[PDB]
Amino acid sequence: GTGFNKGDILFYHREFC
Amino acid sequence: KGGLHEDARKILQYMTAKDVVPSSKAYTGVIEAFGQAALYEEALVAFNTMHEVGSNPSIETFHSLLYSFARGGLFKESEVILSRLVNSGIPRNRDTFNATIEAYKQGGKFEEAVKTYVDMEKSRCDPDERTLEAVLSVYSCARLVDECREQFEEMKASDILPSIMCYCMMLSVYGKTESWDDVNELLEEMLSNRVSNIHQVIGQMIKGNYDDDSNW
Repeated sequence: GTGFNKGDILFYHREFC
Repeated sequence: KGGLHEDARKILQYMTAKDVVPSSKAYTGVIEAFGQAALYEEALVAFNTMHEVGSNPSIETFHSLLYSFARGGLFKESEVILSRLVNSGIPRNRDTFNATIEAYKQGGKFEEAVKTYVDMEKSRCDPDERTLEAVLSVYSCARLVDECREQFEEMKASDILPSIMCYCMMLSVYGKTESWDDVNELLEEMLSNRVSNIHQVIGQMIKGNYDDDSNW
């Protein structure tokens, strides 16, 4: 039954502008 | 200090290759070296990498950038630091004001340069010798003979013995207006100069006395 078959780059690297 | 960016880059790579996270002060020296060589792109990369490794910038780091930008007249980038210093909790010291004047001067903004010196005195502070030299270069650059005279004698009015840089700026403003009388008057002051050797040699070599093989 139901028991069958076991049931961060790109940050701080931006343009200074 | 000596502007050896290549050696500074090799130090940082050596530290990273040994799994060593450089300190916030160590990066500020690298940022300083790039600004000495006008390598703004590599300087701002190191500034960006500081936040990446957690070595957040100190007050000295925001000065390495300001002096680096001041030499090139990048007052747009100087204002970015200034607009960043106010929200970072860092009050404007005297060194920040000197870079602002120097940046505006090299960028050709004469009106905004004197305004910073005008707004500096309102906020008290204490102008140093470079600040007087910073504002003197503004008046010397925009051919202000009478204003430069009032700036110069007040430099010696406090017995400060202004450095050779201020003397060379006086020769410019006198030589720009062809005031040959004042040029000879100031040169004789540098010729004797029993206290400072640098003025005597530099003043002598300007006139051409030291243009010989042995005398160079």
